[PDB]
Amino acid sequence: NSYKMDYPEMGLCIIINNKNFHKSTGMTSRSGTDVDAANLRETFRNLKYEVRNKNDLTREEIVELMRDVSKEDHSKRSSFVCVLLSHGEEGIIFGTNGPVDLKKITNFFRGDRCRSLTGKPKLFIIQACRGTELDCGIE
Amino acid sequence: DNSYKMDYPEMGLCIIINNKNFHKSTGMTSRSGTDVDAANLRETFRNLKYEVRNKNDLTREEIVELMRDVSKEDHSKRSSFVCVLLSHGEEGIIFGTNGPVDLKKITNFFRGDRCRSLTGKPKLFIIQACRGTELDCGIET
Amino acid sequence: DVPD
Amino acid sequence: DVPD
Amino acid sequence: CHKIPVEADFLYAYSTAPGYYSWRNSKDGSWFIQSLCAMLKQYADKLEFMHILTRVNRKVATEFESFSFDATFHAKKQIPCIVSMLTKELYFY
Amino acid sequence: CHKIPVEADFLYAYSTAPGYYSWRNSKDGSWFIQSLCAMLKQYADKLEFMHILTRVNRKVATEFESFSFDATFHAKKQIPCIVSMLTKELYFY
Repeated sequence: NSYKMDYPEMGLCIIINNKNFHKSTGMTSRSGTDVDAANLRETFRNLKYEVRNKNDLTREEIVELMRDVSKEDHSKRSSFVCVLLSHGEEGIIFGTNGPVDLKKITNFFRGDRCRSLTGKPKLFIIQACRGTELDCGIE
Repeated sequence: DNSYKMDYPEMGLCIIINNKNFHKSTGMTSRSGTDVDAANLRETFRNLKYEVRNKNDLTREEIVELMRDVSKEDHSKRSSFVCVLLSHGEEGIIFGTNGPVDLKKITNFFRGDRCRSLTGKPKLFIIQACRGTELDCGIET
Repeated sequence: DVPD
Repeated sequence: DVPD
Repeated sequence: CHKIPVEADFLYAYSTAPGYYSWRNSKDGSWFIQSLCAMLKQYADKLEFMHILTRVNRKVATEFESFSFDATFHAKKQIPCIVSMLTKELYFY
Repeated sequence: CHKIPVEADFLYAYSTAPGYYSWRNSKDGSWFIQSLCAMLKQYADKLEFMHILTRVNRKVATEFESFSFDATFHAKKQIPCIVSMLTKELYFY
């Protein structure tokens, strides 16, 4: 069967948008990701979600933001969506200054660690590299 | 357009690698009960019309060699390809009776540019194996 | 029950 | 087109 | 002019989340293959593959919990992990 | 006596297969996020989520090919990766 989605609110949508990075990185600023975030915000307002764009966060600010949101009261929300736009590699999302384990971010919403979201779907949309292999295609 | 063409003459191969007994030099227990598993898989996939080929207790070379050779078959008259691996494992790894094989090495033989007669067709890999050693201690409801 |  |  | 990615059209149905143990009953076989075979036999003519796998996921997660004489291995759970690079829907008929 | 696993009910919609680059276009946005938004706009009133993401797979897989003056990055494709530990079907309506 199917999840229960007529709680009063659909839930939170947390959009972290990292376009500009620190010196110690030397990573290109990710042009066009603002088009992405603006696109995400309206899509999810149409799905009746509470969006929150946060832009240009250090890897410390990210873990804090997620710890905070994971301690909120989600009891009247059906679900929780989280969108990370940034550089990355396998298992890793980049704050403006260095990398974060994705399991550090996601562990704040483990059912034992976030009771108001247990039994409810938690969605992580991740736009980031996962390595440096290229897909060349066929046919 | 939205649904894979599942109406070729045959549904495709269903390859079952069922490792139960390991060289003691690997230090892993006999995998009790895996034959029940292998028998369930054979019968379940007989009903979906697959050609079930069952192999038992394969070494890491026998696994790579079975997979290369199957990847070289002519699948033009087949809808899909299923491969079931039952073994010990770690993250990204499946064990032959004598040591580990990387999953990516097995899967690569069926990439779209290497097995042209399966390009465009669903390749299923059902993997009963450990991916590490964390333990989900769960939470009450 | 036993791990794998 | 740019790699991320 | 019309290439597809070479990693496309794979589906990896793993028995367990990344990092984690997978569990096998010494007599009935593994929880995943148990649940996978029951759900295909029940729904392979009605449901699309992803939804069959979702119901497998629900059966492993709720109906199975480890029994061990080893306290460290006892009362543990499992969630399988569907990984789809599929580009269309998959119906077994 | 009822528990669920602590990793259940997570969905991971990665933009690209494990190990690979993800492609972003300078003016239109990353390939994955454009398709995800187009597909939800079309079908989130019609389709379970996993089937919406399967359509995002097909879109990214077939309607994008990297263009670059740099030969190493030219004519490259991408396939996104649905990682589903969900236990039920998800509808946005």
